[PDB]
Amino acid sequence: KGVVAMLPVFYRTELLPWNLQAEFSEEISRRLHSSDKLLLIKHHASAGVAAQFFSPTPNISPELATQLLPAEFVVAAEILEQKTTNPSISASVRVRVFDIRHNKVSMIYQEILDASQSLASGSNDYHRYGWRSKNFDSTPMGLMHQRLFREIVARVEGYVCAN
Ligand code: NA
Repeated sequence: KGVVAMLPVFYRTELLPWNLQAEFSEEISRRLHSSDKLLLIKHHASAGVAAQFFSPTPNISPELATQLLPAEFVVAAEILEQKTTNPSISASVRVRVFDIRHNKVSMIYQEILDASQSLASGSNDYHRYGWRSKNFDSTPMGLMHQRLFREIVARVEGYVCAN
């Protein structure tokens, strides 16, 4: 199994009763944990150590990655946007994976993944049916999120295991 560290999800910016970054961090973390392809470590990386992996052009010395050891790979997912507009709700995430083996830091995967769902597909009462509630996964946002989280982890698994 590839040994991975997940950074808190990055989101640069509210009518939602929960924090989108917190949902995305937990839901991706739960799926990397459940993956039998990936061993998800617990780390305590500082704000600045995590943040460097989200710089558009990263510059990360080996010294600046040691807080993520003993992971071999660092998963850095950024929410670029979640928006509405057959009006729909959509979200876009930039996924990066870095290889931090061998006292080096290299970005081995970068891709923008996205998902969209018709707002008519279910209820948009995100206070009655918000994240964690039973029926969130039946709302347009929850359906969209579920597919996106599944794709994010499938891609991470593929690129980690390829390497
Ligand atoms: Na796992």
